[PDB]
Amino acid sequence: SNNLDSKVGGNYNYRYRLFRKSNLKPFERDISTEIYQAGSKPCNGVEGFNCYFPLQSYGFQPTNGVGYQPYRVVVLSFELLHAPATVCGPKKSTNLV
Amino acid sequence: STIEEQAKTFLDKFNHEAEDLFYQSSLASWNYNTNITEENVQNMNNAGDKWSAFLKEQSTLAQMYPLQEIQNLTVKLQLQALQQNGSSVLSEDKSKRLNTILNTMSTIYSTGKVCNPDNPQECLLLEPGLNEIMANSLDYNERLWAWESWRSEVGKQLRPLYEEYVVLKNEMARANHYEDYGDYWRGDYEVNGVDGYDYSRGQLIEDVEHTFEEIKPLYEHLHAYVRAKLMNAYPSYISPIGCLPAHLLGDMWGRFWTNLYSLTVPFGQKPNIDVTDAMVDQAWDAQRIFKEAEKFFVSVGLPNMTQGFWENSMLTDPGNVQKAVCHPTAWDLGKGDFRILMCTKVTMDDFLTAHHEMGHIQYDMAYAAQPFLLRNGANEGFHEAVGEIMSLSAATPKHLKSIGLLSPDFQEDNETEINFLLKQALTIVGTLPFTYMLEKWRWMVFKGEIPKDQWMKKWWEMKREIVGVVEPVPHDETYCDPASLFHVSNDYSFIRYYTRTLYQFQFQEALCQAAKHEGPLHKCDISNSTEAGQKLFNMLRLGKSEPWTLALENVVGAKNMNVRPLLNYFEPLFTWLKDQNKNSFVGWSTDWSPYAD
Repeated sequence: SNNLDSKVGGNYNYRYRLFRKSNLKPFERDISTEIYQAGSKPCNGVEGFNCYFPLQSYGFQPTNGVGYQPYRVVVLSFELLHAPATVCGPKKSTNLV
Repeated sequence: STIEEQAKTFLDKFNHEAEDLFYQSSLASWNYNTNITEENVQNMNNAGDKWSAFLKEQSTLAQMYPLQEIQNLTVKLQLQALQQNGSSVLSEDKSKRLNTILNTMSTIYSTGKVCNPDNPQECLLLEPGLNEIMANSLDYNERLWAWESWRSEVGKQLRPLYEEYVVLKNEMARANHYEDYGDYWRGDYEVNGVDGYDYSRGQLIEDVEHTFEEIKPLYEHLHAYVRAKLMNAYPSYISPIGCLPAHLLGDMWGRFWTNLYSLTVPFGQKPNIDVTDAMVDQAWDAQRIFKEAEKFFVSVGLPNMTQGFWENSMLTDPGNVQKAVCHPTAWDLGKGDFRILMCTKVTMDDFLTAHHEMGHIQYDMAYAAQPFLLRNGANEGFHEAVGEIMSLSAATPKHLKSIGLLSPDFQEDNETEINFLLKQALTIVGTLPFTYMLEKWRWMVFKGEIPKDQWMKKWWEMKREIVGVVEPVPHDETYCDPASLFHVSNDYSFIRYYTRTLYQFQFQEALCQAAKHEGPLHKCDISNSTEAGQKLFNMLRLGKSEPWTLALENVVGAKNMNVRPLLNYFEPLFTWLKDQNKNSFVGWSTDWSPYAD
């Protein structure tokens, strides 16, 4: 989506987390702004020595490369449970003899 | 948990922020060089000042992480770049006075000019006038007037400015834990905290001294050869056993004998290798000269260029209204966006220059995946040394015959090889001791061994001993010759030319063995050898994340500069220079001068 989502100066609406106190789980989501603590002292809500604001914005500019350009990604996970099937693919048909 | 998280986290914050901010200054420089305008130049300086201020604000946290008990080489090298204050150690008056000196020194050097004693109305500027007098003109009087007048008009004025430049710079380096600003330049190669690959700052002094004596057997024979040829053109001033005059070297600073090729031709009857006429008949242009050049880079096994690389590059000067800088320069705009600026023409000089600039891109593109502070070369030598090895192989006639520019019927013999090989020695062998001369003199000035009044006295003495060169007129204590050089007045390092020169043949020997070339290196051609480019990229991708000595150990087989591959390149030339020097004296005699009586 380099021709669609990139902006002069970087698309700051798309961000991501760089540091977290623990690893996430499968399909887990977390939008907290807690300062990543490394030392024993309290961060006092501000980053610095052994403290860091974990979220940062993306540098999606029009001059980005293949590795840095924006890619609209979608993950399609399928579930097979005890409940009956709610979604299926299309079936073929033909003329009526 | 531990303190290690602070450095790993802080560097990622800087590697995220310094990445985009630095590129804004790079692309701003691209816009200015592509379109020299009052609007682009303002964004260039504003962007640089913006990023420059960010570097100093970030040092407040870089200094709060002691690297004393830390062994992580990645953490040490990155923070060490920011922990250094540089010019911020002194007050604003001392730092501003330093830039006032460099700005004034660059103006006096740039605006230099000399009028003839018989034509006071015709002054020739530094460029293109006086460079043509020392390079193209063969007149003894014109070469002498351009030399001596330049020292009096430009050399004397830079002497009091060079004094403030040294004393102000020494205070900056000493505050940053150095012996002097001479040792500061030597700190580019420093290595600490690695077993078996450490490197002291002052070790460069013994290295240039060691390699200098190994160059002397090849240099003393070439010095006698060029002296014998110049003696035939200037017999009333040059003795067959004396020194070479300084104003007959080929330039206004005495660095290269490349312009003396017309006076020192080995065989003026035999032809040389030149595909100027061959390219125009095939209807080659700037793009095709660049495209077929890429085939050599892909033939050796290096990565190819991106589609945006060629599409956004510059191939000519887009009009005078939007005149661009036609100088060759390999640009790294960032985010994988690499480009080159060049006003390429259909000539062999631009054929090899394209490979040279493309080689610079192969250097930067290799370690482009490294962190921002580590997305740089290990040293100034590696940056420019890799550029020449790719162009010299392309200049080999074996590659031209495969590409089809040089016809297959072109005969090759030992006579023609000396015409090309001797032409390079005038550039390499005729410059290696000169760089060792200047940096050894400057290093003694920064340390303070030579008093400020004895600059011209010791400079003339070093010229007679090291290079065997004498001034055309005697200079008193008020002159300052090396201050009139571009690299000196603009606060640039010249030792890189010595290191880049020897590193060039070192890397070439490593690839010639990879491509399985037999014989001297002058006939080497790594084209169509996939293993050659593959072994190179393993070294190019290191960047500055590991010691430079480690890069040389596993590639060229050494941990510092060496003269062995130099003599291997000029092996048959040593037999030719010996044969030519049979009717002259090898070396030089310090008792001769052109003004002697």
